[PDB]
Amino acid sequence: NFINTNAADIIMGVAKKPKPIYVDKRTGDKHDLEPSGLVPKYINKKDYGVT
Amino acid sequence: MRECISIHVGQAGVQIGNACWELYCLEHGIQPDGQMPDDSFNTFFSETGAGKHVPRAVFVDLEPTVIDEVRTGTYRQLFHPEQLITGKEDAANNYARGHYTIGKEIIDLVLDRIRKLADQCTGLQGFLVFHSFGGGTGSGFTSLLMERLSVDYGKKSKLEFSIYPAPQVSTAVVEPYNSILTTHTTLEHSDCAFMVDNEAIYDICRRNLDIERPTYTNLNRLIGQIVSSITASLRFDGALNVDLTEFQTNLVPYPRIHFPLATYAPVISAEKAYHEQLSVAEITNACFEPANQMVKCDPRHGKYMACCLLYRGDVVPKDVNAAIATIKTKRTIQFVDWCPTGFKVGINYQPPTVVPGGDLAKVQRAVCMLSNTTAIAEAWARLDHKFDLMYAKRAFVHWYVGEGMEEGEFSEAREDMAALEKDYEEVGVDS
Amino acid sequence: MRECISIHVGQAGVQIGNACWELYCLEHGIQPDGQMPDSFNTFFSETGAGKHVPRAVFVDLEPTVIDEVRTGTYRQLFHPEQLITGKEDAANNYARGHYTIGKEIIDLVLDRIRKLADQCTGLQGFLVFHSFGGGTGSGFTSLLMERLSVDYGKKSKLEFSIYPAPQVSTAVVEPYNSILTTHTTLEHSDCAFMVDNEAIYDICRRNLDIERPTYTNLNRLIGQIVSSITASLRFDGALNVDLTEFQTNLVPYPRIHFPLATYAPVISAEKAYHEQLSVAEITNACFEPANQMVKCDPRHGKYMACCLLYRGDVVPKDVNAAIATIKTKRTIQFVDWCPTGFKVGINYQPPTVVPGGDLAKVQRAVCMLSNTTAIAEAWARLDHKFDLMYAKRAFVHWYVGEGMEEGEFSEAREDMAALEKDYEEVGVDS
Amino acid sequence: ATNYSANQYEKAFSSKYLQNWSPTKPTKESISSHEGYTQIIANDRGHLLPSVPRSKANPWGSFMGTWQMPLKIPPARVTLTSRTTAGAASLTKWIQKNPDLLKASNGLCPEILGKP
Amino acid sequence: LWHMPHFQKVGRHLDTFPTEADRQRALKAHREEC
Amino acid sequence: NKAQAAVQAGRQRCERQREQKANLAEIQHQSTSDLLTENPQVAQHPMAPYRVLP
Amino acid sequence: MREIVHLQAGQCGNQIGAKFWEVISDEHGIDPTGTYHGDSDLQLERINVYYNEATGGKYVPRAVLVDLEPGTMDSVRSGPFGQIFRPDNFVFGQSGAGNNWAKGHYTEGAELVDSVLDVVRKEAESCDCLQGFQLTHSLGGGTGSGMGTLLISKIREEYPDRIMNTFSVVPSPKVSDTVVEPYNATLSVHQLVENTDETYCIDNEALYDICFRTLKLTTPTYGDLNHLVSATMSGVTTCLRFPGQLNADLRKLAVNMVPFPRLHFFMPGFAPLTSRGSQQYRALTVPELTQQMFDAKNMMAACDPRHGRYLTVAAVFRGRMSMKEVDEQMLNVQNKNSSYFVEWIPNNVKTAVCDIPPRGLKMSATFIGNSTAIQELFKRISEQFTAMFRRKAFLHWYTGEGMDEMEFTEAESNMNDLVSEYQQYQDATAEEEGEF
Ligand SMILES: Nc1nc2c(ncn2[C@@H]2O[C@H](COP(=O)(O)OP(=O)(O)OP(=O)(O)O)[C@@H](O)[C@H]2O)c(=O)[nH]1
Ligand SMILES: Nc1nc2c(ncn2[C@@H]2O[C@H](COP(=O)(O)OP(=O)(O)OP(=O)(O)O)[C@@H](O)[C@H]2O)c(=O)[nH]1
Ligand SMILES: Nc1nc2c(ncn2[C@@H]2O[C@H](COP(=O)(O)OP(=O)(O)O)[C@@H](O)[C@H]2O)c(=O)[nH]1
Ligand SMILES: [Mg+2]
Ligand SMILES: [Mg+2]
Repeated sequence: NFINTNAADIIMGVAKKPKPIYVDKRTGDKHDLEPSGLVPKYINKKDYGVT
Repeated sequence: MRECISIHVGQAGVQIGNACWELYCLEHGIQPDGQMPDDSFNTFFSETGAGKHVPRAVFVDLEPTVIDEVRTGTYRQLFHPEQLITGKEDAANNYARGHYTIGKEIIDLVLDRIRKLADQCTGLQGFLVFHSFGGGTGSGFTSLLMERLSVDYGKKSKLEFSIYPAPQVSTAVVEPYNSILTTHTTLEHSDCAFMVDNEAIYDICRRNLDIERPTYTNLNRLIGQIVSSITASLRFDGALNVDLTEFQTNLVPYPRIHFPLATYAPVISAEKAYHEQLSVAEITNACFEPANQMVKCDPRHGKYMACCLLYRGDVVPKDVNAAIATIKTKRTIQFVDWCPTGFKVGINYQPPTVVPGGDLAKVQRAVCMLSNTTAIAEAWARLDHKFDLMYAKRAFVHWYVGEGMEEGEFSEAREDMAALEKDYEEVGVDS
Repeated sequence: MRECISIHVGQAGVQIGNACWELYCLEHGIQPDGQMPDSFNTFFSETGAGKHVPRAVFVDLEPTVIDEVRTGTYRQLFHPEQLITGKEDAANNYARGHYTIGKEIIDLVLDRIRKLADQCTGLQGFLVFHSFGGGTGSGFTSLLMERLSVDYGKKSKLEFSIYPAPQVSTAVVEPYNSILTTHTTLEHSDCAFMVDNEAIYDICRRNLDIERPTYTNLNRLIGQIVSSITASLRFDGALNVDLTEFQTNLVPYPRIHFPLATYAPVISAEKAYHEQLSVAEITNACFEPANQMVKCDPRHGKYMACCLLYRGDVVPKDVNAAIATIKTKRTIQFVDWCPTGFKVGINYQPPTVVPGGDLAKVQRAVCMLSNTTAIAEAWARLDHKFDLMYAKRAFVHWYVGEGMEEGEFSEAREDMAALEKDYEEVGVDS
Repeated sequence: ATNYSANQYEKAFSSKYLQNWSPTKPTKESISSHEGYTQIIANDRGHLLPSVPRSKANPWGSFMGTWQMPLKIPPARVTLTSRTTAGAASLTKWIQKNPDLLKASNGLCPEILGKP
Repeated sequence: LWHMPHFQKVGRHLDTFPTEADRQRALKAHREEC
Repeated sequence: NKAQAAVQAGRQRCERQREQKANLAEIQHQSTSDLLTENPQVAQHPMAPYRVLP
Repeated sequence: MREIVHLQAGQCGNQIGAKFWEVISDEHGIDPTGTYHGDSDLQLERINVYYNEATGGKYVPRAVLVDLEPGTMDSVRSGPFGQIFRPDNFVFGQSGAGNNWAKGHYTEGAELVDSVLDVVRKEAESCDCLQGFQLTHSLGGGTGSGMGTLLISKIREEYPDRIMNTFSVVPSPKVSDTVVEPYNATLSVHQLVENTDETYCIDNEALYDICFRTLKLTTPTYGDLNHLVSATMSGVTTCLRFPGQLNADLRKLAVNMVPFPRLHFFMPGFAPLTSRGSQQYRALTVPELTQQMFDAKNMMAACDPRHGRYLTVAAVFRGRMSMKEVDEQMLNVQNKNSSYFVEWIPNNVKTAVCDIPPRGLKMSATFIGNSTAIQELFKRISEQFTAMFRRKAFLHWYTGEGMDEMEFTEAESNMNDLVSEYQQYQDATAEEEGEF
């Protein structure tokens, strides 16, 4: 029963998570956000402040 | 110094704003270059000391093909270059695309620009947001716009003008999916939301203005006249003023009741304007007529629960009171029992202006009515019907689930306004 | 009588002093020949012939960048013995520029500094131009500071450094030179502003509408910052500022001496025709993360101290009204132990424009120098880049073969490890 | 850090009078009077001493970006006046559900007023 | 027209009446009127 | 500012025209270069008619 | 800003798209030598969608031509507009597939794709914001149906979140050009259902009767057939590169006619098709466009929707045109024919209007209709596949090239499960939930 199978696969699913992207200029200039340096990533590293 | 920030999101919002800002430039005497050939323009234009005037509006969209006409058209010098925000790829008639994926990289730049206009303002009355329910950007990105604007600004007025989906004719297939899920965001993050639909304005232009085939050019002019009639009390001197905060309070009695209907009268061709007189009584019964509604719903099934009247031109307060006393004695017009004084009036002196190429005529006086009814409950029983009828077999849901939202939001958005439908009858039942 | 000797070391320093001294001559009306067609006494020295000689020293280890100064338009302007050129470049090596090559010419450049400083009746301080990624800009700069601190006791010294960008760069071994310069600079410097090439690339593309910038386009924007910093030294104003002045109000602890620069407005002539700019609208763009010329968002950190430099037709009250608006914004945050974190400087002369440039004529401008806790992520990322290479002994045979020891790498990483521990505990509320 | 009132010209230096329409940082109305000198609680470099209590918040700040805010943002105007005892409970539970947004540096702070 | 039987047991969010007996009397009068 | 902007637009136009001229010159030189034209008279002994370049 | 990368497979692909690159060159005003010679100013506003800039102010197409034989490579270049393609985009093998899908997929086409993927990755990565890929091929051949479907399987893994279009030419029941036509058709539709966003079914016998009965041509050569499909390919992308009042690109169409990921087979059509003897006898206003567009004579697939059920319908208009008659005619055709449309989707028609008409014409329209009646095509192929597979007929060309006997079994089983899926959506119940 393709109706039931399609509805079951729909309900038993997880939404994908989009990659964070930001645009700066008035024209769309898509850049990635994580490696750009505007989000704190390397602060939360393990060896921060310790030899 | 009573200034309003206009937000034009979507293709519909931009194309409305082209006719709306064309009307404002002629109303205050501004050439398309942005200069002069009084300070009533100060609520919309900012005086650059060189003599230029810049509108306090932003044009935001997700595709370049609608705003590149503005950058090259005859108003290419009036607008600020950085107030026309342009994306790369559109939401493509999707809510999840315009909410979770594509709406988030531009919400930084839009709130950056809105902050700059808010800094320029010395007295702020509210934000006017123009969008359409059936679109992708108007569905998705506007939901983030109201949600973020509530975070940044606490209690500022958010007046909204929406293109409601027409009952029988529409230009999309997943349009009911887009329109269920925008109510849930806009119930708590919006202050007031007028609705119009394209089908009812088609019937008005066909029967009244003796024109057979309108386009989007001469429907946007009618919408621009309504927005001008609301704001004209802020701009011009009047015998009784109305602010944006007034009919916000006067049309919303309950937190879920913020859906008033906008109608305009008179709207006639230049051939019939020679032949008909236009008194205050003759224009105040046209807006009450169900055939002249700009929303495809009959208010005779419902009952008027608040009203607001805005008058322009040569109008006398004595004939206003005689007209309202006449319309209160009609048994066809029905009010609720808990609202004995259900009217609010406003009077302005300056008559409406005419634009070249327009379809309307030069009329000394006109009225604009904002009426809140109970007859929207049939307009949501139909719209819940066609959302349900295609949600039963779970159609088009793989397009929404795959962009970043789970399946549970569809049951939440349907359940929330199903309880609201029980709420409308609960208010509507008399004591 | 007040004056300043500028020193430009490295190819980055020479190419940034070429545009800086071009602006100074247009500002004071000096021909490229060197004669007029008394405020120039801070940057030029009078000859009995009437010719004006700049008080700048151009240092490099190669002749391929000094020779254009020796051939081009300003050939007759600079002194022939102020353009000091070595024999072989350091070639992206800290050890070459600090131990084996820079030793030969450090005696020559210190002789020249002493000859320019002999004319100092009253001297304010030195201005230094260098980059962290190069051999001469990092290796030679380190022992230049080491010997200048011994030679001159408490003279103020200022650095206009070019920080390596988080995403683009021009070298592979560049974090080795960055850490081996910072470790020496923490104890042998007074103040050190940074600027990033990637961030000015974004500023020039977004605001000035230049799709394909070049280093010659970047040097004008940095040169405007130097002019506005030393503007009140030359011109009158309502509130005067000095090099001793904005040193004290930006360094709370002698370990933290790292402010960020910001300039506003930076717009073209087409955009300036549309938008009018009062001083409220130019001071609201200094705190904007889209206008910061260091690639870091200050909103994730806390402001330690600020300094405002105003030029042009500027009113003292309208400055005060705009700062109180900034003080009551929830987004702009300060640490709990700086209740009074600002400083203003007022000047009358509007900024000048050079022919062939990109900026436009504007009545007023503002320059911002801010100490921010949100620079700790720049050190943390630069820590990881140095950490990730050095675990597998990459490019370490080049450094140890010149003469430095292996233990300098472990000691420099140990030094900035305590520096990162410093940026947290300062920003902890009581 | 802390704003201080001029106590007669405070009306001239408020937020909306200086054209800032967002919600405000608080102002210290009253000033406590100390007595004697103050004990010193930090190191020469700025480290806190081992004996002084330390707050457990983030030392960098509480700013919340675009991609970190909750997907269903609670509203800033909340009145439970004419609602049912279940609907108002659902709204205040939705308010309570995310403590991160309330205490942030941006910090949408709802004012729950009234009774159902 | 037609709605899901799944979305038919949801209540009403507002109350806007003093007591429940007055609400029931008003609903009975409305049913008699219609 | 308006006059200066007009001058800047003129400079941009001249830069584009110079770029196109340089492209045309490069195409002409490549279309006349020996490596692409395969000229058989490149391989000739300069002072000897009978001998050829190896 | 939204680039479309064109790729062509087979003799059918290289002769259809060669006409396609001639009709949009005339639309944008490009002479055969490459430069621009036109009058309007908005013709260069969006030209980067299909063209790459070159020196001297000339333009080259963003297309690659793929074949396993140099026979039509020498002929497309020698054509009228054959000097506009870049000569590095021509890729071709030295031995033909010979109408064998196994050679095109496993033996001969397995080495050429190492060269094709380098060229198409070079062309796609230069684009600042890619819209998607567009492929023209025929399922009745060896090098188009065999290697062209391997390109699809490779590109979809490399670029997942893009748009894939296939203007596939399905076999016809009556032309009977090749004996092994059902073998190549069955093994390729099985691959087309899993990794394709949009598919258009062009049939040759549905192009023959239009040129005979509607267009009234004495000699309907292949130049006339390929003008019809190139007009549909130009009309589907007209809101992407030309301004209008209500725009709709490929992604906005794909989200509206595809309600389930296995339901992506469409039906093209072109409305203004008249002859010289009757071009003065009728006007071509909006009622006349929508009267001919929905007509089963005009449709480009050789199976009648009158025996089926319309799932979703699209219509893209061209030229400066009123909005009220467009919406009136679309509402009228839904309301009168209340039995040919589905009931579990309201308002089945999606409408777009562009402002720039095709050249030589003032007003035009195109049709994209997702119908249940497309299962007539698959059952007709299945009954010919299962008739000749009982006998091991023509198998020694396939099973002698590393192919087992189980690929044919699974190719017809999933294709039989495909027609069972289309059937239940047609006969789905009214106003009722399920066990889900
Ligand atoms: N009244 C009026 N409505 C318009 C106009 N233009 C578009 N619309 C409405 O917009 C709806 C379609 O959505 P659009 O606004 O065109 O597109 P969008 O909101 O930008 O979302 P996307 O399609 O994803 O780009 C139609 O149903 C129309 O009702 C107009 O000029 N006037
Ligand atoms: N901002 C800016 N940086 C420059 C400029 N020119 C060079 N640089 C910087 O200089 C760095 C590389 O150093 P070099 O250009 O080789 O000059 P150097 O410091 O003397 O190094 P060596 O030539 O090896 O002695 C690059 O990373 C650039 O960031 C300039 O004009 N502006
Ligand atoms: N519509 C159309 N069909 C064509 C064209 N050229 C060939 N065909 C059809 O394609 C069939 C042969 O396909 P074939 O050339 O073997 O495909 P290939 O092996 O992939 O190159 C013939 O029966 C023709 O009907 C064309 O230009 N247009
Ligand atoms: Mg949109
Ligand atoms: Mg060097």
